[PDB]
Amino acid sequence: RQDYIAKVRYQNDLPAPPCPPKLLKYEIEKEAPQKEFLKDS
Amino acid sequence: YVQAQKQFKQAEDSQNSNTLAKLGYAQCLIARNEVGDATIYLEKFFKENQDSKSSEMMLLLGIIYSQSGKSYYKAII
Repeated sequence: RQDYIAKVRYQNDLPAPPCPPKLLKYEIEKEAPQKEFLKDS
Repeated sequence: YVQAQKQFKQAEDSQNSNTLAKLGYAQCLIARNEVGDATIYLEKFFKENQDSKSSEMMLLLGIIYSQSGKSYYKAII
């Protein structure tokens, strides 16, 4: 079958890991500061 | 903490209108690391007093629910 030459290859390639910047937990995200803040007089 | 919690409970039993006594009771529960017990007491008080304007109670409820995580919607409210 001498006709138009074309190659079909589906692209589903996974991207490389992004490694985005990491959020920093608040001081009130730790159990001990939470206890100190809630137990305030 | 045990004695203060007992005193807060006695204050509540003497006069139920003392919201400050109940809030101190919840704070003492927090002091004794009774996270679940304080949460149950706070839910009972809020559901009985949904119209009460205890801003600090609602702030504490939001903080507790955020620590829980699954109850984020009540925390937002």
